[PDB]
Amino acid sequence: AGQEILLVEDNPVNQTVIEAMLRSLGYRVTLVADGIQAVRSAERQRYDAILMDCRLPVLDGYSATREIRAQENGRRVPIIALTANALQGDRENCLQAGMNDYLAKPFKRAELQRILQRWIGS
Ligand SMILES: [Mg+2]
Repeated sequence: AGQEILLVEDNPVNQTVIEAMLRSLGYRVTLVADGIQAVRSAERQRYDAILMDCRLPVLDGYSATREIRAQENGRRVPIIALTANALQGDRENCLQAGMNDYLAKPFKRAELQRILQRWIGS
């Protein structure tokens, strides 16, 4: 039916907007809203890619990404950070966690399309 994307996003409107962009591109989307849920979803299913928002409740993007990279198949899954502060706080935290790439919010549907193809076809 389509490639499987884990979208890790805590903000309700970004959840709506980014899930809609992904479903418009033909992806199957699993949405989770915090780092704890990201680590469990990744432990239990192979995803084609994970979109990891940097700032999350419970467990942040840095910690979730570290924990996924320590799992047997999270070791290799493409993880693309979503950053709204690619300019300071996130460069000095989330973006050092083991990301393949990052999107800067606010981003375009075409940018999302471009970055997923880059990694799912890498
Ligand atoms: Mg956030």
